[PDB]
This record gives sequence, structure tokens and C-alpha cells, in this order.
Amino acid sequence: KNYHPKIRIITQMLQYHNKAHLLNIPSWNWKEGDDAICLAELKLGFIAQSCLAQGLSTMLANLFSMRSFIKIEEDTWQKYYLEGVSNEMYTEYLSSAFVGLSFPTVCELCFVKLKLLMIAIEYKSANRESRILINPGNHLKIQEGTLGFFIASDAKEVKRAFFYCKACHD
Amino acid sequence: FDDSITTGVNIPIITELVNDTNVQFLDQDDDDDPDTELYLTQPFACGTAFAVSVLDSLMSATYFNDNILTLIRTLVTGGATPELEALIAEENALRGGYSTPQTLANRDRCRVAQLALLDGPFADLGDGGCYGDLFCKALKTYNMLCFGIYRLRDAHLSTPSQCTKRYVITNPPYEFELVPTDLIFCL
Amino acid sequence: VKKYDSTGMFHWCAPKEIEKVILTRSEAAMTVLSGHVVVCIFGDVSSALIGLRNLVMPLRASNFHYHELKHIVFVGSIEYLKREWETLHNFPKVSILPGTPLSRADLRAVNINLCDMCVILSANQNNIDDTSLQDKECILASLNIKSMQ
Repeated sequence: KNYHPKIRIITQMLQYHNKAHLLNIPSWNWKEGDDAICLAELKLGFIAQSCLAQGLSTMLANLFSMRSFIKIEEDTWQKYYLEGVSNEMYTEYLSSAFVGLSFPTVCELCFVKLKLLMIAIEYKSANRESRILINPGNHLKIQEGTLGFFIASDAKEVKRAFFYCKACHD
Repeated sequence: FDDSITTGVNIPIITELVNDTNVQFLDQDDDDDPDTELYLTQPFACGTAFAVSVLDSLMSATYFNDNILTLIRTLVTGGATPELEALIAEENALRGGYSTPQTLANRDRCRVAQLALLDGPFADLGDGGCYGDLFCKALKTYNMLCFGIYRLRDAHLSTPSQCTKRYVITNPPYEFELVPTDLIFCL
Repeated sequence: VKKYDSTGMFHWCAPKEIEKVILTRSEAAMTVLSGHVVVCIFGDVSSALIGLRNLVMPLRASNFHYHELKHIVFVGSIEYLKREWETLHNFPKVSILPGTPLSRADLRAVNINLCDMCVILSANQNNIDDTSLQDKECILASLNIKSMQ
């Protein structure tokens, strides 16, 4: 960051207590892409979620890997599994048609119509303080400019949320 | 164990592994030569063996989409706002407050748990109903996302046994007939 | 009674045993420290002595008055400073705070915003692994203090 203080960097850490030192560098802006990956926070977090619902250590660890979609035919516990190993988290901006709708109406309109599962939104409370909200209830409505966190098998199908309107796509 | 094995093998455990070839040794039902890679094995597919090396693919996935490491950080640490991560960085461990009614709005964002299709108002759909009916009615009535089934290994009629090993399937379609032995990943 | 170290060239006191000068994070908060010196020692029980006799002694010269002498606070491991204290115990106005000089709790407990100098010393093993990766604990401590508010 001395040599070029605009570059995006991505760092693996080994402890959690000393990824606070990366805040002290003045060029380090995590809002621009400088995200450090802690390994003792995510390993002991995926295990701590499996104490709540067993399987989330491999529910999540298949959602960020480009898995080789081979097709098994005769087997039964591996055929149902490998159809669920090609699903990945993609982001796409919501279209203008969703504005004003509540969150549970949107996920219904994404899964019934688009055949996309939508897990979370990015609520613009502030442009410098934008929280990320997994599955809110009826308290929220979709703003123009909330980012849609999807789960899909293809990068093509996730673009169809930006093209949802009540004229021809519906 | 006493009856007053109870589960014995069916105690649910999870194991971190330093290596990845050692995933063969956790179960006695494996068919795994030492090049069947780590996502295909049974102890990883059932969710009982979390090696660290499946997080080496995360920084390739973080580079292509920036909001990918921030979606699994929250979901997983629970809280972990940077306003809270700074306060842990300041002096010590956590510090207590006196529960003002806006910090009590920080509660009840999302619980993460799984529940069964053996009782409740879902068993009428959880015996023969399509999964796409189950997902729509949970948001419509109870407002929770059904994002995965924790399928038992021998739900297919394969000489019914006491194998309680359940594997994980992620986001099944509007189709995909249920079995009453299933468990549902909800929020 | 009289403490001016018979040469007549530095300052002197009674030989303090080490427990009298130890502070904690709550004790040094009540101690008003201003215009003082915070020395950050990165040490170990096994690392070599840097000889803090040579640091305190020019700051205890007889050329200054006892109401002027700057209070010295060492921030480091006590397992290092148990070794050092035999060479320091006749000097006035010296406190030791246990704790690493990377926790900001220990740097706020000594009120580092009011100090006259924050000396950061690498008392550790030197030439451990590389050339440039030697003083990495001294760079992170200086980046730590320049980022506090």
C-alpha cells in the first residue's frame, strides 16, 4: 500500500485478534474491496453454526466453490447431492418493479417466477453505513438500490432479477 | 449407553481435520481411494468433517464478487458489525449496556435452526407434498426461508436400516417430492 | 534520608523491591501521568537483556531537580522485567506496567496522549528469520499509536 495506495488486496489471517492491525493502515479501505479473510473466525464459525443446524459447515462450503458438475446416474444419495453442489451465491441489483414490496413478497416472486432463491438484501440506511440483512420480515420494503443476494446454478439466471417488470417479463 | 448404545454411532459429532486424506478414517462405510477429492466423501457430505482447506477456495470466490465474504461473515458470526468489531479491538472482550429499546431492536434479526417434517403445520405437506409448496407457505405464514433439506441417506428404499447419516442438499426445485424423514434448513 | 549517590552525579533512592512499582489497568488510571515517558518493551523470559540501566540513567542525572524528573513507565512482559530490575532499583520515579504494548487498553491506561516520548524497543531475539521481517513488532506498535483517537 506504500507502492500504490489504491490497489485492492485480499489477505488470509490466522488469528482474529490481530486483524485489527489492518484497520490502522490509512490506505486500507474495506469499502473499496480490501477485505481480509480470517481463518479462525470462519472455521470456528462454520462449526458453531453446525451446532445449531448440522450441515451448515457443508451447506455453506459448497456455495463458494466452482464444483465440477459431473452427473452420476445409478446412485441415489450421490445423485441428489451433486445436484445441490452446483449452487452458488450471486449478487444482482433488484429491478425498479420490486420497489415498495415487502421482503416475503419478493422471495415468493423470485422463487415462483424467476426460480431463484433470494437469501438477503443490502439495505441502504446510509451509503457509508449500509447493513446487510438476511431474511427480514414485514418490517422492510424494497428501496431502489438494494442489492439482492441470490443462490443459483447459472450466472445467466441471476441477471433476470434486474429485468423483472410488469410489462413483458412478468 | 443405558436405555433409561442409545445412539452410540448416532451421536452427532463434527471434526476439524488438518489434512484432507484423513477424511477416509472417520467412517467405516467409505468407498474412497486417495484421490476421491474432499467434497465427494461421505463425512464431508453428511456434515461431520470440516477441513480447513475448503476455505482456500473462498479467496478465489471473494475476488470475483466482493459481497461474498460479507454475506457469509454475518450469517456465520451472527453479529460482527464493524462497529462491534472495533470495540472488541479497543481494550478487551465485550462490554455491557443497560438495554435501551433500540439495542433491543438489534435482537431478532434471524435465528438459524432446522426443524422436522414429523409434526406441526408442515407435516401435511411434509409427507407427500412438493417442496415448492413448502417454501412458499413458510414465508406466507411463519416468515422463514426454506433453503435446504437435510436428507437422510437411506430415505430411498434400500433395505431399511439404522443408518442415521443425513446428507445435505442445497436449494431443491419447486418439484422434488419430500419424504417424512427430512429436516429443513430454515431461518 | 539523603539520596544523591555519593559521586554526586545522578539520583538515588532506597532499593525498591519489584512489587511496589507494578501497576494494573485500573491502578495506573488513578495515577495522573503527564509529561512522562512510556517505554514499550517487546521481551520474553529468554530474550537477551537490552540493559535498561543505560536508558534510565541519563534521565536521572543530577542536572535536573526531583520535581522535574520525568516519570518512566515500562510497558512489557514482567518475565522480561524481573531480569532487568536488579539494575534499576535505585532510581526514582519508575513504574512497571505488565501487558503487551499492542493492547490499546494498556496504552490508554498510561495516558499516552500526554507523554513526552513513546520509546519502542525491540528487546527480542534479533536476526531470527530474515532481514526485513525483524522489527515487525516495532512497526505495528508505531502504526497502532498513530491510529488511536
